[PDB]
Amino acid sequence: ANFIKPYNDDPFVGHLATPITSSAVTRALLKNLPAYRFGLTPLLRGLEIGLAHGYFLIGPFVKLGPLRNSDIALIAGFLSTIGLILILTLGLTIYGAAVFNSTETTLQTRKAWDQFKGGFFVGACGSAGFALICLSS
Amino acid sequence: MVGAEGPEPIPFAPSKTSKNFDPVGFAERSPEWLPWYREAELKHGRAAMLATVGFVVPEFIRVPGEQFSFEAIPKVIDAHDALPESMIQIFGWISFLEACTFPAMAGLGGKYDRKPGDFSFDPLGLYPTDPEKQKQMQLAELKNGRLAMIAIGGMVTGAAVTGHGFPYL
Amino acid sequence: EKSQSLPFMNRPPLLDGSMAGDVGFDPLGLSNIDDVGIDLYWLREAEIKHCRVAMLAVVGILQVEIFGPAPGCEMATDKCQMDAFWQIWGAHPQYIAFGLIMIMMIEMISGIATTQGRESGERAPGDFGLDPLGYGKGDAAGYARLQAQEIANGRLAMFAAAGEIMQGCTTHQGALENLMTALRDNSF
Amino acid sequence: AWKDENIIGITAPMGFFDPLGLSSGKSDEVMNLYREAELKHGRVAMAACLGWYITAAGVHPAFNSALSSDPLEAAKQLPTVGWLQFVLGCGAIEWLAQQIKARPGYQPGDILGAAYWVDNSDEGWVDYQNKEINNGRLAMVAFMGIFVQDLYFGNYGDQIFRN
Amino acid sequence: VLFIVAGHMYRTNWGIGHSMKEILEAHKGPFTGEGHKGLYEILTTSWHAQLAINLAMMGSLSIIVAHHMYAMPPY
Amino acid sequence: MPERLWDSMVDKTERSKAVPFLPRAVNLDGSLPGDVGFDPFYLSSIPKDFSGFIQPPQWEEKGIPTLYWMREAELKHCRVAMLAWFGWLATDGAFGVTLRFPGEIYSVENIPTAYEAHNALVSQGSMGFLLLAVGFIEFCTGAVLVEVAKGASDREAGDFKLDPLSFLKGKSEEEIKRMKTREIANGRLAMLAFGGVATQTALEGGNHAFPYF
Ligand code: CLA
Ligand code: CLA
Ligand code: CLA
Ligand code: CLA
Ligand code: CLA
Ligand SMILES: CC(=O)O[C@H]1CC(C)(C)C(=C=C/C(C)=C/C=C/C(C)=C/C=C/C=C(C)/C=C/C=C(/C)C(=O)C[C@@]23O[C@]2(C)C[C@@H](O)CC3(C)C)[C@](C)(O)C1
Ligand code: KC1
Ligand code: KC1
Ligand SMILES: CC1=C(/C=C/C(C)=C/C=C/C(C)=C/C=C/C=C(C)/C=C/C=C(C)/C=C/C2=C(C)CCCC2(C)C)C(C)(C)CCC1
Repeated sequence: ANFIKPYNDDPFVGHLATPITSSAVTRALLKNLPAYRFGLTPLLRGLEIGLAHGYFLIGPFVKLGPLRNSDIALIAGFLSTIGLILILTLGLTIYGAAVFNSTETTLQTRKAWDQFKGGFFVGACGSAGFALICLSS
Repeated sequence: MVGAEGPEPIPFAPSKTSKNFDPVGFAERSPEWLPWYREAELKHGRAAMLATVGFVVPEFIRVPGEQFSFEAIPKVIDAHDALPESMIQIFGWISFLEACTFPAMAGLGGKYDRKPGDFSFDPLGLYPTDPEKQKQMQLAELKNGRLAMIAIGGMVTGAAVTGHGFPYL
Repeated sequence: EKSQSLPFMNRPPLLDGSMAGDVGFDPLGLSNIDDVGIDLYWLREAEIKHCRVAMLAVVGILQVEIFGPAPGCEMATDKCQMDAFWQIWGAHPQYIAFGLIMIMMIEMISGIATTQGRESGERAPGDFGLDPLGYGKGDAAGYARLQAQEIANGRLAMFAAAGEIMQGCTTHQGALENLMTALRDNSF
Repeated sequence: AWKDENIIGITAPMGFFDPLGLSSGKSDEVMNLYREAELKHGRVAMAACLGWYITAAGVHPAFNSALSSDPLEAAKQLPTVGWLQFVLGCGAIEWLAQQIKARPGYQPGDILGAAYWVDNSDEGWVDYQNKEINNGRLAMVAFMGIFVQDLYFGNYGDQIFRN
Repeated sequence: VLFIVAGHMYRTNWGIGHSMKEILEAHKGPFTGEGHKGLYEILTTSWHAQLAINLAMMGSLSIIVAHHMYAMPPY
Repeated sequence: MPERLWDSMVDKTERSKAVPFLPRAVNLDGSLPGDVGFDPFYLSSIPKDFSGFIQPPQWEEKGIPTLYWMREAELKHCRVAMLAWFGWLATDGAFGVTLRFPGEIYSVENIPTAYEAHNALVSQGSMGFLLLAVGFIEFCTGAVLVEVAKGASDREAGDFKLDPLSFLKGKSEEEIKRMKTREIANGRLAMLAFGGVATQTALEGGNHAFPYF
């Protein structure tokens, strides 16, 4: 009858409850992603972000980079991934240096964002090195 | 309602009696399907009774056509596959008779007062007037109809395994 | 009240026996049309014009197939008048185009007289005032008989002129020798 | 009992259709598992029919445009690395539907969570829910009858109308 | 024939045919609220709304004419 | 789950007289001449206005009873088939004389049996003229069904005023109903009789000539 209602029963907030924003598929997927899952240390949050993101990011670098058709094609795609991860970790470092000023495990604080970007850098270089193993042998 | 008496013991099950014989329990699981079940039992019963007479009578006498003879078809068991133009005319006129019962099948519950299996078909008037032996006349149709349901499976496989005449070997 | 011609049907309400050939024969209810510039006035003017055109067409065929074409048009020589038209068009096409534009001026004036005669009430349908001998001056019972005789001969000639077109365009012979062909074919 | 608050699927010509009495006496918990089974069988079989009918005559491109004219032999030449992918990929959704199931206002086939917007009290939403389960029930038996005529009778196409 | 047959779709003085207003008000679903209700009153009271549709169609048509005249040359 | 249409079609108190296990149809009252309550598929109880085939329901609000439409269609099927079975046999010489028209298009050397007369005269053109002549009568007599559907006419079904010899001029209503029953009974038999002749000659066994077996 009506699959679009105002969000939070509030007709004047700038948001709608559609089956993209408020479906049970969306509510159950988003609450279990490591950005929003309840029982997670901020080191473990970023570690799951890094393991997801460092794994696929070796993909475009090995198959499309300048050393495509070489015998060092995989280690060139791995080194380009680590260089991209260090750029992204620098972006996380300068974000937390400006946004947060001086309860733990709450992600949007200064002490926890240093845990969050540390876990991202370990997980992203770890899963880029893991895909280095699975693509070679 | 009328078919649940006995004593008539169940063979290969010496403890069970046939009085209120319902081990799966279709009467309590779905009681609204019970007038559909009685209509289906009588239609299975009346078709199997003519199937028993129809399986042993063409063993001796044949209809005077010369595509139904013993030289044409000695066995009754392959007459279904040997006379296809004879089967469509049985299937066609039964299909007409069955299509005129769809508004009776569509009102088998509490729609109108037709009892299941009662097609108001008594031209010779053999239904008794007193009610207490009408039920045993109904019980005689069910017991003879249930027996012919068992028997036509034994008649056909008794002739499919051992190709022989009437009794069997 | 029932129709005279179709006594199982009710009488059509706009037909009341005032017109000449009125016996209530409108089963499709076409006299009740009042929308796309068409009403009972337009259909009666169309009936009367179809009557008079077809009446002249029948004797216009029977004049040439009996006594030949007119002098100046002796180039026809065909009893089939659907084919004899194309021999007059082949040789003297200007007189046919003279008549067809003279009809065009007459018919466009008659189309104005029909729609102005319908909006006003001073013109009967199919009436042009062409009574030069003056049959309409006296004996209104004998004048209504002439109004009915025009309609009765005109409704008959409508079938005859449509037939002589169609059995001239399909047999290529002519009307009177289509008639002799049918007489010898179906004699018993 | 359970059928009084679960009126989806109760459509003409039948009423509540249960000759064998499998719903009689059973709890609402196991009856909700039967609706979860009926909808999941009906939704896989509706997608199985559209998977069968496209690959039988039409648009079997690609897997390099080869491998497929008949749907049952086409389940052989593809690698099993592509099979357990499909097995793990559906099991990711079967895992996510468990999280949708472990929620208070969950209805036994509502993976989308349409009970947030409409309930079974408006007739147009019940009528469209019945259209899914009727076409699911029809595509269940019509997938089995067309699997079995390609397993045994050899033909994978339209044995009723033409080809 | 396809154009003459299509010119007998809409209701006029003889009862048969479709009302465009009743076509539009019937086409509404659970995502779109009232649906196409009120679009008949827009397109019979706003000349600008009709020109919005007719220019977007005649411009799209002229673009279709360009592709179809080079590829299937008609003259 | 909705109220079933079964209840609005049957009487549910009375049984059909011809088929005793079925309930009586709501429109079959025994007033019509051939009425013995025979409607096992309940086609008289169909709530559609069947005069929509002639003039659509969108033209104006009208409605003919289904039993009026069915009897008008039964009587037209009766009277066509009585003439057609007689016309098939008379042009085949079943009554002694092979009745043919005086034209040689219709002679027995041109058209040997009545089996071959349809396709021979669609090609010649006699059947196209019959379709004009029949269609003229059907446009002029079929429009009374619209008049009945509007509630304007009290005409009975199949009840033109065609009694040229006046067999029913001063007769009572039970002898008119007897005479209307003999029309219906001979018509229903001739409909099955035309079904026999048109099918038995169409088999590959043959016998296009009388007695068509
Ligand atoms: C924007 C258009 C475009 C594209 C598609 C490419 C593509 C490419 N460039 Mg080129 N290039 C471009 C513009 C582009 N270039 C421009 C504007 C310049 C400056 C003039 C260059 C200068 C340049 C140089 C000098 C070189 C290239 C090279 C390359 C190749 C590898 C690059 C790489 O490894 O990135 C890595 C890619 C990523 C890290 C991410 C890709 C984006 C991902 C896939 C998006 C995924 C989103 C996902 C689908 C959505 C979510 C899904 C789900 C979760 C919901 C690749 C073919 C290299 C080469 O050797 O060519 C063969 C190379 O040496 N480029
Ligand atoms: C198939 C035809 C048929 C039908 C529709 C019925 C229906 C009925 N019977 Mg009857 N019955 C039958 C055949 C049938 N029977 C036969 C052949 C016999 C002799 C063995 C009996 C002996 C019998 C007795 C003694 C009694 C009944 C009773 C009943 C009524 C009880 C309700 C019920 O349980 O439904 C039954 C539902 C079905 C029959 C359909 C289910 C079919 C199953 C699923 C298939 C398997 C059947 C069988 C085991 C096949 C074995 C072959 C296999 C191993 C290869 C119901 C009207 C009772 C009664 O009349 O109370 C008023 C009663 O007391 N029946
Ligand atoms: C439907 C009427 C009609 C038509 C279309 C024709 C057509 C023809 N006739 Mg025929 N004819 C007709 C009636 C008709 N005739 C009548 C009623 C007679 C007397 C019985 C004849 C006797 C006749 C003879 C003897 C011959 C023809 C010939 C011809 C052909 C050449 C003549 C020509 O083109 O003149 C050109 C047209 C004109 C000179 C003017 C036409 C009349 C004008 C438009 C006035 C009409 C007034 C109207 C009748 C009433 C008033 C209307 C309004 C005020 C209400 C031509 C095909 C000749 C032929 O070639 O045969 C093969 C020939 O020899 N006709
Ligand atoms: C105006 C009326 C009319 C008339 C008289 C004719 C006449 C004819 N047309 Mg034409 N035709 C007409 C209008 C007419 N048509 C129309 C409106 C069209 C369509 C536009 C056609 C289209 C057309 C075509 C395409 C053809 C004809 C043909 C014919 C001829 C065929 C013979 C026939 O069937 O006669 C009609 C037959 C009768 C009326 C039967 C007579 C019935 C008798 C009198 C009844 C008496 C019986 C009695 C009571 C019983 C007792 C006696 C018993 C004891 C012995 C005939 C000359 C054909 C032709 O040209 O042949 C060469 C032909 O091919 N017509
Ligand atoms: C269902 C009725 C019916 C039909 C469809 C036919 C059809 C045919 N007849 Mg047959 N015929 C019939 C009954 C019928 N007949 C009857 C009852 C007799 C008297 C015994 C005949 C005597 C007969 C003979 C002698 C011959 C035919 C022939 C033919 C064939 C060609 C006739 C033709 O086209 O000329 C056109 C016919 C006419 C114009 C006659 C008028 C028809 C009217 C307009 C029909 C409607 C009037 C109706 C009787 C009453 C109206 C009721 C209404 C007002 C409510 C054609 C296949 C011929 C043939 O080819 O044989 C092989 C042939 O020689 N018929
Ligand atoms: C408490 C409990 O459980 O105890 C049990 C114990 C007990 C006693 C065992 C019971 C039982 C189970 C029973 C009685 C099961 C019996 C089942 C039965 C009697 C099943 C045959 C049906 C007839 C047929 C199929 C006829 C076909 C007819 C024909 C003509 C054909 O064969 C087809 C054919 O001509 C064609 C068309 C095509 C050609 O190819 C050729 C052939 C010839 C093939 C109870 C009562 O349930 C209770
Ligand atoms: C509801 C959808 C449905 C349709 C529309 C349908 C139709 C046909 N079936 Mg199928 N059928 C099922 C469902 C359907 N069947 C199911 C659920 C099963 C159990 C798995 C099943 C089993 C078999 C077997 C063993 C055979 C079979 C056949 C036919 C053939 C009969 C025409 C005839 O000959 O009268 C027509 C096309 C025979 C055949 O010849 O297949 C080409 C055959 O041997 N069926
Ligand atoms: C009742 C619903 C219905 C379904 C569910 C269905 C399904 C399929 N049809 Mg069938 N079909 C009709 C109805 C249905 N078809 C109708 C009304 C007609 C006209 C009388 C018709 C005719 C043909 C012809 C000529 C062909 C055909 C095929 C297929 C095949 C592949 C999809 C496709 O391309 O249509 C799938 C199984 C082709 C084929 O069998 O390839 C091996 C083929 O050549 N169909
Ligand atoms: C499901 C789905 C989807 C999605 C997809 C995607 C997006 C995917 C992704 C995925 C991914 C993205 C994956 C990942 C993976 C990863 C991993 C698996 C990793 C691991 C790692 C490791 C294991 C490492 C380790 C280490 C370290 C840490 C350090 C030391 C060394 C080493 C190496 C040992 C879509 C949308 C289509 C829809 C449908 C369904």
